[PDB]
Amino acid sequence: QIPASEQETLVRPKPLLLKLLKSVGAQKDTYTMKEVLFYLGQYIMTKRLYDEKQQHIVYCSNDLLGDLFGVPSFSVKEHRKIYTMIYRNLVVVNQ
Ligand SMILES: CN1C(=O)C(Cc2ccc(Cl)cc2)=C(c2c[nH]c3cc(Cl)ccc23)[C@@]1(O)Cc1ccc(Cl)cc1
Repeated sequence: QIPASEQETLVRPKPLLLKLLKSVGAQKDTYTMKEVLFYLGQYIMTKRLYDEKQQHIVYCSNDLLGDLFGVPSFSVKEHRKIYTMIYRNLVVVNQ
């Protein structure tokens, strides 16, 4: 899974990921990973990216999320893969 310490990592989304988060009502510039995942959840649900037949799949090929993450789809069960994709779109804030 993902260690608790790592969920609490402080991060500053780069401009395009920040715009995506703000488009679903995020207000800040600095987040924990846990908060980033919250707003991605909202984004995904709002843009209706979940596959109808296989609900664990986010089909993001035709969406900005697919451009940022660099994949046509991902499974919500693949946490480490997701954290890897997110990290490419942010800067980690020391301590
Ligand atoms: C379908 N969902 C989940 O499986 C988890 C848990 C999850 C997902 C990805 C990773 Cl890397 C880790 C954990 C969710 C949520 C994640 N955080 C939340 C907070 C609230 Cl308050 C509600 C749902 C969720 C969510 O509800 C929504 C979701 C959030 C982020 C991503 Cl990338 C995909 C889906």
